[PDB]
Amino acid sequence: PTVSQLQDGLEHPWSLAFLPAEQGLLITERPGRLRLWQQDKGLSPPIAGVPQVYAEGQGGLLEVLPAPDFAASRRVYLSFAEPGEGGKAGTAVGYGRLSDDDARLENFKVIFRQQPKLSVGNHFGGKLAFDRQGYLFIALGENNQRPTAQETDKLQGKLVRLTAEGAVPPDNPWVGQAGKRPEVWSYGHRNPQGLALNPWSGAIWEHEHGPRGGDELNIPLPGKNYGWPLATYGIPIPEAKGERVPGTEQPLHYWRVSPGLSGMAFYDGQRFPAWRHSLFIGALAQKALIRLTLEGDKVVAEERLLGDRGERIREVRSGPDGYLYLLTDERDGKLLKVGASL
Amino acid sequence: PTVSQLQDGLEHPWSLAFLPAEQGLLITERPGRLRLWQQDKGLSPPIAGVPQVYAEGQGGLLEVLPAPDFAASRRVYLSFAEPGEGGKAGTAVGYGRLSDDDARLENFKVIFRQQPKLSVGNHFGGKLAFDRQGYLFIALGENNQRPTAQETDKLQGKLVRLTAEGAVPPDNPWVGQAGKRPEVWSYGHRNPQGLALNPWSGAIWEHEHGPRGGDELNIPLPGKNYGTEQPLHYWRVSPGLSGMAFYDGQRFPAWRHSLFIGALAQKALIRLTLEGDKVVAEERLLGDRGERIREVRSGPDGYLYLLTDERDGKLLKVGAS
Ligand SMILES: [Ca+2]
Ligand SMILES: [Ca+2]
Repeated sequence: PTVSQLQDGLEHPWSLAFLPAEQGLLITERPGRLRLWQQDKGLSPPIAGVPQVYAEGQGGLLEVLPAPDFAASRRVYLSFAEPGEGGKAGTAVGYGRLSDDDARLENFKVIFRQQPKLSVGNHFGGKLAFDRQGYLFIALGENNQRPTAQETDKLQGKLVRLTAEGAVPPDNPWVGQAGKRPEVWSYGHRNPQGLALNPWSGAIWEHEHGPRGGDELNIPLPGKNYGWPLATYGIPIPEAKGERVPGTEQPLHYWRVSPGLSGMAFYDGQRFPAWRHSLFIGALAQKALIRLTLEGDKVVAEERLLGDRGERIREVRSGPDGYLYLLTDERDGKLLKVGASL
Repeated sequence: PTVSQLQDGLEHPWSLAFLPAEQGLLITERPGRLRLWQQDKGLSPPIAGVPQVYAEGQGGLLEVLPAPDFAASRRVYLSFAEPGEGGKAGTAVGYGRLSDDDARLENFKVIFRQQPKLSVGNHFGGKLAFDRQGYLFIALGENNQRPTAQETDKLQGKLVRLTAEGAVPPDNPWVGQAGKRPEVWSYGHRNPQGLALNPWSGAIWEHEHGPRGGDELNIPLPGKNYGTEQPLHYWRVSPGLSGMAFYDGQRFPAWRHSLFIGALAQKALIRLTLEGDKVVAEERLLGDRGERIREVRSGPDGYLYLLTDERDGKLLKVGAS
C-alpha cells in the first residue's frame, strides 16, 4: 500500500469527514477542537462555536458528520461527551451550520442526550451514520456500567435511530412501549467504535470492543439484543452466561484476540478495484489496518495493512477520490492518505 | 480453511519433522521428550537417549530435523537449551541415529555449542534448516544480552552455517578474519524463531523478534549486520512469530507462493503472499480457534502441519477451502 502523511500535530484526533468537491475535510481533536484541512491551505485554526466537552479519559469531542445535503444545507453534526453532575457524564449529539467562510459553527444545538449520565470517563461510543433515507444512527457505549446495556429504560449500550432533527421516528421498534426508550434501535452493546452504511445492502453495520478479547462486528436489527453483558467472547465476565445465549444475537464476525477495533469504512471506489467489496477497520492496540473481504454479508478473508508503521488507527473513511483516509491516535496524531497500487 | 486435530496432549510441543515414505512425524515436547507420531498408531512413548535440556523459560528440547539422507542414514539432528555450570544456558545442536525400531537415539553427539552460555531462560533461537547444497543453518538468539548480537566474537544473535557434520565451511564469510567467529553467517539478530529455505529462490529466509521491537522477516546475506540491513516485512506490534514454511505443494493452488508463519501472542496462522522477494499481502487464518501457533511445516502430502503451544498442545493438519 501507498501512504502519504497529510497532516501531523493533531492532538488525539477522533473523527474525520469529507466536504463536497475540493472543500476539504473536518477533523475532531478529542480535547475539544474542530479543524478544517484542505489540499492547498493546510490546517485551519480551531473553528468557533464547538460545545464544551467532558475531556476526561476517553471523553471529549467525538464524531463530526456533515449532513447528507451539506452541499445545500452546510449542516454539521457532532457527538461529544457532555458533563453531568456528580462528576459523571454521558454522550450527546447536536448540529450547527458551518459558516460559508468555514470559520465558525453557528447555532449549534443538542438534539439528543444519553440518559442517564453514568460515565466517569469510559464507554461513550459516539459514532454516527446516516442510512439511505437520512435517518441518524447513534452508537452509544454502556458508560462502564455493564448491566445497563440490557436495561430497556436506559440509553446505555444502545444503537439509537433518530430523524435528521433528533425526533423519534414513529416506526422505531419500541415506540409506545412502557419502560422502553423509544429512541432505541438495538441494545446489548458494549462500547461501539465503528458504524457504517453498507453501500451494497443498505444495512447499517457496527463493531465494538470486547473486554480483553472478543471484539465483534454486528449487523444490528431493530429491537434485537446483542448480548452484552450476558453474552460475550471476551473474558469470565461476572454477568456472562457464555459465548452464546438464547434470546441474543451472535456477532457477524469476532476476534478472540482483540485488535482494538476503531473506525470502519466500506470501499466502493473504482480507483482500486481490488479493494471493492472490502470493509476496512482500524486497530488501536495492534496498530494496523484490518481489511475484511466480503461476500454479501459474509466475511471470507481477513488481511492486515500498515502494521509496520506503529500507529494506532483511530478513524477510517473512504474518500470520494477513491483513497482511504485515516487518523492516528496519539499526541502527535496524523491524517494519512492510503492507496493500494501506485 | 479445513483443520484436522490429529493429536492432543502434547506438553508444549516445539518442533515437528516428516520422516520419509510416510513413516511418520518426529515431534519435540519442550520439557525434554522426542516422540514419533504415526497416522495409524498415534503417539510413541518418549524416545530414549535424548540429551538433558535446560527446561526453563523458553528453553528445553527445541528443533528436530532429520538429515536429508535419513532414509539411508537415519540421522536425526536436535537443537536444545543446554545447561551450563554457572547457571547460564546456551543453544546446542547435535545428532544421533534413530534406531531401526524407532525406540532410541544412538550415540547422540553435540556438534555445535553457542559460546559463551549467556541465557537465563530466554532467546535461544533454535531453528534449523538445510540449504540446497546441504549446509546446516542454525538460528541463535541473543540470549537476551542485546549488545552481544553485534559482537563479532560472540555466538549470540548469530545465524550460523556449518557443514552437515558441524565443520566450518572454508567458504564462510568470516573465515580467516581475526577475532570473528568463523561459524557466523549473519549477525545482529535478536531472537529468530523462523528459518526456512525458499523453494523457488534457493535462499534461506528468517524471521525473529526484532532488535528495534516488533517482529521482522529477513533474507540474511553473508556477513551482513541486521541491526545495516532492513527487513523484508516488519510488524511493529509483535504477533509473536513462530515457525515458518513455504507452500509449494500442488494440492492447493491458491496457496502456492505463500509463506506461512505462526503467531503465538496473536494466536493465529499468518499467510504472506509472495511475489519474488517481496511481501504483497498478509492474510490471517485460524483466529477462531484461539490457539498459540508455535510450529508450521509444509507436508509432503500438500497439507500444512502445525503445533500449538499449550500444556495441552495439539498437532493440526490444515488445508485450503
Ligand atoms: Ca455481542
Ligand atoms: Ca533487522
